[PDB]
Amino acid sequence: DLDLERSNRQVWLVRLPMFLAEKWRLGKIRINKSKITLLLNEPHEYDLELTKKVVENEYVFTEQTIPKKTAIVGTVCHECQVMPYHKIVEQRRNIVKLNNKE
Amino acid sequence: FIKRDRMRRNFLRMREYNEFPLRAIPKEDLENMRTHLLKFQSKKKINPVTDFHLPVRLHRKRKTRQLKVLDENAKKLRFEEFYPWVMEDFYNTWVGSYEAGNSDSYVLLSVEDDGSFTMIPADKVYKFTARNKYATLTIDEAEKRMDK
Amino acid sequence: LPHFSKDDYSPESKGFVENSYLRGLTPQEFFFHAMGGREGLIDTAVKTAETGYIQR
Amino acid sequence: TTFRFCRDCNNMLYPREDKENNRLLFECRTCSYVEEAGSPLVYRHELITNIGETAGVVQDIGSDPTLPRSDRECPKCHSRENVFFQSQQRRKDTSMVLFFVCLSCSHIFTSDQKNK
Amino acid sequence: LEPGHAADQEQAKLIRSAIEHTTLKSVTIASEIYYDPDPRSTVIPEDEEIIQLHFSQQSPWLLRLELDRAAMNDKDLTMGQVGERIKQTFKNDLFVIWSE
Amino acid sequence: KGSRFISTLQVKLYGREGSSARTIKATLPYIKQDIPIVIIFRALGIIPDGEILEHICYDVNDWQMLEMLKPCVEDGFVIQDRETALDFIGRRGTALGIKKEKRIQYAKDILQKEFLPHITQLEGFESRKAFFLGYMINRLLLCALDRKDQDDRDHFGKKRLDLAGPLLAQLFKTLFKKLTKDIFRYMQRTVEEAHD
Amino acid sequence: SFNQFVDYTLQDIICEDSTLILEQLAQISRKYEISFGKIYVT
Amino acid sequence: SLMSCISVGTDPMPIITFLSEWGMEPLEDYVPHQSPDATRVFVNGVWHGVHRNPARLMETLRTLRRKGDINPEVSMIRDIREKELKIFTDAGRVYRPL
Amino acid sequence: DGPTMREITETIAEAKKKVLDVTKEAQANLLTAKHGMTLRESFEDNVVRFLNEARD
Amino acid sequence: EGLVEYIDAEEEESILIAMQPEDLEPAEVDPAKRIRVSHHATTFTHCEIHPSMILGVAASIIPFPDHNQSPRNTYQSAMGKQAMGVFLTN
Ligand SMILES: [Zn+2]
Ligand SMILES: [Zn+2]
Repeated sequence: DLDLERSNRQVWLVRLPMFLAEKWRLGKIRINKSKITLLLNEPHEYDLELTKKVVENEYVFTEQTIPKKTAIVGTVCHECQVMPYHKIVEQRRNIVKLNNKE
Repeated sequence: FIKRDRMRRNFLRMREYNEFPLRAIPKEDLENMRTHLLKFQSKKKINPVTDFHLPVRLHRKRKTRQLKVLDENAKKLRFEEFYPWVMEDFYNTWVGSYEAGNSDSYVLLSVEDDGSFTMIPADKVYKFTARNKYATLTIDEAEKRMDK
Repeated sequence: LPHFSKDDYSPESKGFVENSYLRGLTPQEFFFHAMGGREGLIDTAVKTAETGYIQR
Repeated sequence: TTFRFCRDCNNMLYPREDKENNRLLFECRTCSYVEEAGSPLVYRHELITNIGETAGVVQDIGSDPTLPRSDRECPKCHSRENVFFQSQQRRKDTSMVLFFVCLSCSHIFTSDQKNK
Repeated sequence: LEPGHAADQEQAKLIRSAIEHTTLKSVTIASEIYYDPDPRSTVIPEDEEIIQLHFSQQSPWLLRLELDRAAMNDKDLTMGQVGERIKQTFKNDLFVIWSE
Repeated sequence: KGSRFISTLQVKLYGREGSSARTIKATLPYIKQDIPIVIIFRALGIIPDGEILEHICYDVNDWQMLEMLKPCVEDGFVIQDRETALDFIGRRGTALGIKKEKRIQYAKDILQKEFLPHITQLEGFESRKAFFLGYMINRLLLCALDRKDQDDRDHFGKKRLDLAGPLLAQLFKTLFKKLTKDIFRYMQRTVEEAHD
Repeated sequence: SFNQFVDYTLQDIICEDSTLILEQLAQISRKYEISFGKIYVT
Repeated sequence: SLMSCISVGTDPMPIITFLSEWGMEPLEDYVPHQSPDATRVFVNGVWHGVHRNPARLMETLRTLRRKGDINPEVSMIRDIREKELKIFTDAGRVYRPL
Repeated sequence: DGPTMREITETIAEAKKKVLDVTKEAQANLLTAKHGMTLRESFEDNVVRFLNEARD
Repeated sequence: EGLVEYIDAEEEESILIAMQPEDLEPAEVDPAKRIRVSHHATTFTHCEIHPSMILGVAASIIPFPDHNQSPRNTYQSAMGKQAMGVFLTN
């Protein structure tokens, strides 16, 4: 009795640097053409990359010999990734490799 | 052409587009509902479960003081959920698997009924494979068959 | 040696020393002579091990 | 060689003796999908090697630091700068001919006078 | 060498082949496994010419192989002795016809 | 880091030159016998033959490696399911996991834990383990096909030097371990006998 | 080597076996745990 | 040799992490037919994915090592002919200055 | 003697020419190993024999 | 400043080390000088800091080692360990 809401919802999953990944544990898409651009919220402006325009046989579901309440969201329309402002990011990247322990 | 000592003093001498506002979806459902990523290796164009079959049912399938091996609980909890997720009818079959490589740092962009998005991370990822479509298997005769 | 381009069968590369002991060897040449000199030592050590045993 | 595979099953295709139509088919031993043979050849062993001799050439091979250089022309490209290396099949019986990489038309000519 | 046949360049070459192990694989270049619909007629053109030469119920497989001339022409031989050797090896069941 | 296992996976190209049975068996640790590798691809979760080769012979047009892969592939004809292979492997080495429901799960234990103590020792990365294995057998054919020299093991780059730091470490590693075990013994008896 | 080993590595070996746990039944049970912290060297 | 020194070993985590952020296509998603000319990436002899423009990647790395971003004892080798890029941070390698 | 040293250099140099020509001949697939050894096997023989000849 | 690099054995595989800097790096006679090779190659990446440094501790003390039959160098390196002298100032 698996539930299928639409299974056709489009999602653009993104790989992010930990600095971006950890900060999310808003967006303003200024799509330009294939010069894909992204307006981040306030701080930098990092665009999107065409990781793969078409991605298939991958789908989004949610779960709530015993099943559970399973619902299906949709399909990845386009796999994306952040395009890292960049000078500060590069400075941050150099800074990231300069940690230590106690 | 021999060694030297007196060059030191020379140094002294040398001297449109759609802005979609966002908001983290409330957390009570996140406690109750864990979301994962579904994937297929059917090589099919879509391979939708809509066309798979009906019905669809996806589910997994006196001692004294003692020195016990340890394990971090999430792995230990993951150690216990070793039952493979299986969807069936009551005939095509599908079985998922753990990848544990890209279920860590990802938040998806749910393009909901509204143009805006609720951003949802993925708890897990699973790799469902179409299996036994040709429906052949010799788990017991194999040991004998290998001698021919 | 890392000092040479690949595929160099010319004698100074494959290990021919052209200088003489009177006026010294170049490093590449000199290093080679170490290996050639060493090979005798190992062999001489072996001959002491083998010939002595055989003679017994 | 160059053996197709099944579809919706995707497995290597053994030959099947199509005597009635007097040809050769290819069967998927997993699922009964079968299609014909594309060529009258079935099996070649090729005891002596003539493949893979030109390994490594890419858009970036000539940008290698340690390879020795040369000065001959690339025939079609008429450019007299090239880079070269020894035969890539590290086998003792192999002869010591030389293979060169153009940088203008990237044409990869050998140094042979016997057979170009 | 033979006492009388000593210091004789050609005479030595006679013996040289006589003892030297000559494996068929030492001259073979490649081996081809084909299906031939007719035991007589062959899909490949180069095969059809020889057939009528030895001509003028059999398995529809075809085995063909290629050897090097110079390697043959080192220990110079003929395929005629090769074929009967192959024939007499197993039997006259393996119908074998060789190029000249 | 961690117990510094001495697991040395090996790959054996069975069958001599020319002679048939040019099949390749591996040797997983804590297993009675050797196992043809095509099982492992299935065991780690690669069912179709095409995927197996794609994990080894990275070039489609090249076929001699595929040619040498042909027999070992057919040696895997007898198994067409991962669990069947998995459970079968559990039989193959120290099958004392009497519960069959635990005997097959023993196979997943070895691959996750004892097999390749490097790239990972957690679960899920089974695909990554396959690729390294697939890469390993890619090299073996190359040397067997004489496109690469035999690996000189006297090359200095393949050598490491263990100074006083590491030498104390591993020596200290065991010494500390024995300290803990003893502390457990005293900790056991006091709980055992409600002593101070 | 020695300085590197003393500073960094020595803490590691403590970490991988810092804790050992012991449990005994009752008639609700009780359990005992011993854990290791930072290493200090005179 | 008088110039020789021995690598004390470092944590490889930054590099691998850094590698992902510069186009190292993760191995779990690698499709060799789809990227036939990939460059396999190793770290202490541990494959961690593939790449597609190693030349961009390589000199980017060395600059970081020369910038001191990567500890100089960390050895990294680009092997053009093998389509393989290797990186070492192991403890006990033998290295000399140049 | 200065003259003798110079004559030595000519002797060494002439050997290189012997080597150089043989090297290219191999690269043109020209050198023919006599029966019983490979091309590289035969190629090394003349190379080493020349250098030893040159020194002696 | 990134003017001198660290190189191990493996890294040496894919580099081209020139012997003496001004001897080779710039582009382009006493016979008693040892005869050397030229800088025909151009695509260098490293030059040896000083070639004499390839020796060890015992070896370095040998004057003009490049004017010796190589096993002799080994012998000196051996005895040099048992050379009576002054081992410490305390
Ligand atoms: Zn099929
Ligand atoms: Zn050209």
